[PDB]
Amino acid sequence: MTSWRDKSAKVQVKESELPSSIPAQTGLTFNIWYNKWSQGFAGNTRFVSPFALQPQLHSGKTRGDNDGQLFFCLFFAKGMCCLGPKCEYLHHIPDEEDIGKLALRTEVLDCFGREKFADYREDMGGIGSFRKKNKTLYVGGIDGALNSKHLKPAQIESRIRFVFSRLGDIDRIRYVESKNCGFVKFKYQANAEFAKEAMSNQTLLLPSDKEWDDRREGTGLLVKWANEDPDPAAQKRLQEELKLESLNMMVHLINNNTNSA
Amino acid sequence: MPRIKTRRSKPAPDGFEKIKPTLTDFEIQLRDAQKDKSSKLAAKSNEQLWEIMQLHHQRSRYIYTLYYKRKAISKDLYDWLIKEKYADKLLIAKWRKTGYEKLCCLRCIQKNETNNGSTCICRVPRAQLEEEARKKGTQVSFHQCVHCGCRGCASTD
Amino acid sequence: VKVSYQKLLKNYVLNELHPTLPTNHNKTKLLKSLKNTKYFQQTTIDWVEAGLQLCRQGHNMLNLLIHRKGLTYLHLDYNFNLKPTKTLTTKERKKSRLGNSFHLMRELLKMM
Amino acid sequence: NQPTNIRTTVLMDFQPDVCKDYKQTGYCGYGDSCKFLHSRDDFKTGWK
Amino acid sequence: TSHRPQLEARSGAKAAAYTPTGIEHARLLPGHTTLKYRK
Amino acid sequence: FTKSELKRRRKTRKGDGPWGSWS
Amino acid sequence: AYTPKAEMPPEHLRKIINTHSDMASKMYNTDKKAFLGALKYLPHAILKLLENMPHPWEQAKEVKVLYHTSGAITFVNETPRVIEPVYTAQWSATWIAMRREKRDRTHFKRMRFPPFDDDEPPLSYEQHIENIEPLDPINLPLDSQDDEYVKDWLYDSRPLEEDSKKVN
Amino acid sequence: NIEPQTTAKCILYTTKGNIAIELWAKECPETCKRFLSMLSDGTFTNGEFKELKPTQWLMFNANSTGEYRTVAEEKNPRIRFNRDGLLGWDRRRNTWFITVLADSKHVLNDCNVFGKIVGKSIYIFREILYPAVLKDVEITIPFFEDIFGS
Amino acid sequence: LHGKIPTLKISLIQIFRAHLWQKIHESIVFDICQILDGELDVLQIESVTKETVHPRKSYKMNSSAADITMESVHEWEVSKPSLLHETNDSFKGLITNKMWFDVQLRYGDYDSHDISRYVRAKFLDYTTDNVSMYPSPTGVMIGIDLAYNMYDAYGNWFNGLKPLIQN
Amino acid sequence: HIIYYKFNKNLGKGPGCGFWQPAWRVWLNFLRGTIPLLERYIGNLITRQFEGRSNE
RNA sequence: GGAGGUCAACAUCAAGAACUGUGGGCCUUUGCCUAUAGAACUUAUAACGAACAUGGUUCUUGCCUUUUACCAGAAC
RNA sequence: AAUUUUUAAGGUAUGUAUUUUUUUU
Ligand SMILES: [Mg+2]
Ligand SMILES: [Zn+2]
Ligand SMILES: [Zn+2]
Ligand SMILES: [Zn+2]
Ligand SMILES: [Zn+2]
Ligand SMILES: [Zn+2]
Repeated sequence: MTSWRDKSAKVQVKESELPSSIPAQTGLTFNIWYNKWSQGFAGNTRFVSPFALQPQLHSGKTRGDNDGQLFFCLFFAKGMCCLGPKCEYLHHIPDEEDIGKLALRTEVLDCFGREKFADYREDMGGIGSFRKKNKTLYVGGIDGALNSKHLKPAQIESRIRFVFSRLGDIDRIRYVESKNCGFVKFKYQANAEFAKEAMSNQTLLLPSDKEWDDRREGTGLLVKWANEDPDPAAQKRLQEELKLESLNMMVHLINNNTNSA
Repeated sequence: MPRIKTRRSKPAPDGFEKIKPTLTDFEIQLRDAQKDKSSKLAAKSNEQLWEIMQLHHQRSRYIYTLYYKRKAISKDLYDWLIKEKYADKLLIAKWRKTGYEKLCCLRCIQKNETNNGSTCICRVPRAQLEEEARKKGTQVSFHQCVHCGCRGCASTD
Repeated sequence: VKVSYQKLLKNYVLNELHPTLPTNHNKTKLLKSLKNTKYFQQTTIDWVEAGLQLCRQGHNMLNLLIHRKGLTYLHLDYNFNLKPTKTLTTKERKKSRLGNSFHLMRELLKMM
Repeated sequence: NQPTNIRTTVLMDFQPDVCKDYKQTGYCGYGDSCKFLHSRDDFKTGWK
Repeated sequence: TSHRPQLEARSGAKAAAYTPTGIEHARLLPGHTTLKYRK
Repeated sequence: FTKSELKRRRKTRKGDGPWGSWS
Repeated sequence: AYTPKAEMPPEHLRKIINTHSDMASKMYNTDKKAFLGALKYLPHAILKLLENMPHPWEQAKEVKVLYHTSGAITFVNETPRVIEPVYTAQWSATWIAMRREKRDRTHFKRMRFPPFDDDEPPLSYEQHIENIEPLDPINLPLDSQDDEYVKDWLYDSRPLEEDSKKVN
Repeated sequence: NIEPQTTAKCILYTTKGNIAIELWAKECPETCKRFLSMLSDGTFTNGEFKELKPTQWLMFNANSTGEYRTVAEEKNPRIRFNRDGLLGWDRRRNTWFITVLADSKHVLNDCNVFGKIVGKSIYIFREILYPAVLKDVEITIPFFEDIFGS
Repeated sequence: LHGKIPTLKISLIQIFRAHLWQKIHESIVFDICQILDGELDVLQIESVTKETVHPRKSYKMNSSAADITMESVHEWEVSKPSLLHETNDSFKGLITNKMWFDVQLRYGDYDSHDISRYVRAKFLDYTTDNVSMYPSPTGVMIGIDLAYNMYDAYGNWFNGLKPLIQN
Repeated sequence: HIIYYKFNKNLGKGPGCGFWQPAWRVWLNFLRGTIPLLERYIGNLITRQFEGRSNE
């Protein structure tokens, strides 16, 4: 409101600035068809995203609102959108008022209007399945934070809790020390997807702490969909949270029958 | 016939010198409209073309007004401006018709090409679209003709 | 030359002797059906410009087919000579065997 | 009398005809019949 | 031991298309387009 | 609607006709 | 219905075609399939292009084209027509120009083939060729008086276009 | 390979040797009337060769002809850097750009390319491989003699 | 090779194997370098220094670059360019400091031409071309037909050079 | 041959020529009949390139 | 309303020297006889084109390690 | 009294693995 409502989002990046196509010299010759560097061996293509957003600062009103297009600008989510007020998609972090209108179609396709696929993907990649509603996100490659290491999970946890916080709701967050993986569950489906695109290939710490200026260089961090929680602790809870939701969904379903008569 | 000064072409009639610089200011713009900036976005790529279609529209109105409004050029010179393709004859012929005076293009009135029905919403008066939007109170959704960039050819607006 | 006059006569006679007698209902032509759609649009232009344009067109077509097939070691120069850039293993060799459609087409563009 | 005005692009012949079995092994099955070179070269003091 | 050859139906149930993939053979080009009836 | 209403109304568009932007 | 096709600005085509020069973007995925799909028709575009060549008494012909809006191919859509006797006169007349100019100058140089090197990308029309004024064609002196009838309209591209009596 | 044609010729007499020059008048006439005029105006004479940029270019004669102002930019794609020793024009006021062996394409479209060196006297320029000075400037073949000394 | 003709291709790949073309070129350059290096006193030569040659220069037939470069104790009175065996020489035309030698090999055919015409045609061709980088506009182009065991040189000669390069 | 020895009669062996109408026609006709070849060939090559070859 | 359009659709263009419509008569409308109206375009040293290409199948051949690519005559 | 020129393929295999940021007990 005070942040998003009045403003029309400032253009994140000038047209001139946006990275060019043709990633540089992975291979001996460029392939015009598949845009890739053909002959030779790649040495990990992945890099840290030179761009990221400012959830409060860039968000604003746009032409998608007047149209009232449901779907969100993803190039906004990457903070890379060059259209800004002339973009035809919504710029902001999802709220429950906009989610409610999407709530019809959020099963077959994500918040950005990208159709889901049935089987997921080997490594749990970009978009999930329309078979399962997965609210749980996985973070990996904490080396995106780079070499600078933090004294305990407190630094990590709080940082992750801070960064993902702005991107929507949070049901819970668990970092693991033994394995460098932090599981994040937003309250809502749509929010989990918006965080995935926004936070992938990113760095960490504060704006100006330690090696931040050379931060751009590293491997970058994974943000992937997450497997079911195997421990019977949450496996009871996931199933218990399942049933209690199911009971809520019997009543409304006998209510529109109670309406039907 | 040809734009080029090929020896076959006839030297310009009398009144051409007075309007010659005014046309060239369109010409040197067009040379810069086609220079091929590299633009990644598909929404930008057609926005470049929208500069040509406009500069083509704007150069013909200039020749249209002089002769068919201000009557400021001879009919010899005008007939010579159509050969040399400084003006699009079939476009101007719509400008003389009733209802079509402010038209974009000959593509915007194509009945055939468009999927259902015809005639870009680009030809529909703003006064109306506001009203069918009024039923929904949504302040329409229309901005630019995908062929052109037009907003309201229809001659009321 | 007298041989030339004989050869030309031979061709002349073999045309006169077997005719062909065209196809009523052929009245449907490629371009006439092609201009009907949204996608093709019409204008004038100078001849040499259309020649240059078609050269660029052709070169892009053949590069996209070649690279599509996965052959980046074969290089089309701008005069439509298809040159290998490198020594090829047999698998390279068998995939880059390349038919008469591609080559005939390319030679035809070379004349143009 | 090759025509006066022509440029012919050199097209490199990159394929060597070296017989790959006789280059590696030093034995070729085909013998004196082999359609290829038989020339036998070896690398450059790689080993320590 | 050829044993059981190959059934047509499995080749007739393939999802290429009604026709083949759309390859145009040189012997399927229209020829002898008209029939001839007996008295 | 009325002719006067339209004639007055149009000049609102930024740039003459017809590429002039409404709003 | 059926309104005829709408002629356009050549500038539009030019921008299309030189835009599609460089494509590495994802936006071109359906404009590359159009390039491949267009390869089937290319040998016809070569036909129509090459049967409309200028002829020597022409400095330039301006011919209609029919282009794919993705810039995938460009067909020359005219067909040439000629009055048979007028055409024979033109070719015969140049003929005499050829013999007179062959006997005229002592050294006759001939163009090197190919004219342009393999690595030089084909030069654009609007930059290179468009600005220059054209060199004169062959014509023939043709006589001051005898030929007064034909001499005016002889070497025109289409010798008589606007004559109500002389031609359809 | 394909250069439109050399319509202007102005010989430079330096200390290190006599540098011939051929020019394209028609393709960039604005740059010509800055170049030749200052040779007629003599403001180039006694110029130190200033800044070499290895693999890039060498510079001299910095002062500006008109009102210490710029020049209308013009280019032709037929004229590119495929060679060493193309006379060139920097964005900064009235500055020659003399392309060294490395003849890069990136400084292209940073400059207005202007003229060549005659194939015979290119060797004298390669002697740069105590700056040179310009004693005397003769113009062998003028092109546009109107407005020149008039 | 003007055809396909595989048997000829195979014989000709035997005759040149283990980079014999390059080794002939390096071999002639080296012996010319020693012979010039022995005349430092007589011909008034400051230094004879053979350059660093691109690995492919030997068999690249479009462009060339000098191999051995020269420099004079003082200065040199050079002639017009002429053939190795021609006699009348007026040394008063040009004056230089550096000389260069190209050693250009060639493998001839039945239609090939005599070597002299090839050596002069390439000399004018390269030295007037903009692709080839030569140190100074005077030099000698030494050709050899490998197939015919024939040689010539078309250079700019100064007093004392022809009676060497002949011998 | 026919065009030369009618053209070059009384003058020269030289390169001067430029009566190109017969050859131009000959090539245009060759084109007239190789359009259906290249359309069938290239049609097959591309319809196989996108859609793969038949299994049967 | 006329003159036009390198505009479009539809119909037609190798047959007893070769087209249709109509009235009447025999048959009982096909078909036969008779009277009559109208026949644009293409045809006799034969044809829409004062022009001239390619492919397929089957025969007879020519090159000849086999297929492609080909030699050159015929019929369809 | 007049022929006629060239490119591919049957020869140097083929197959498997290999550059990855640590899915909650
Ligand atoms: Mg076999
Ligand atoms: Zn956006
Ligand atoms: Zn329009
Ligand atoms: Zn429109
Ligand atoms: Zn409009
Ligand atoms: Zn062997």
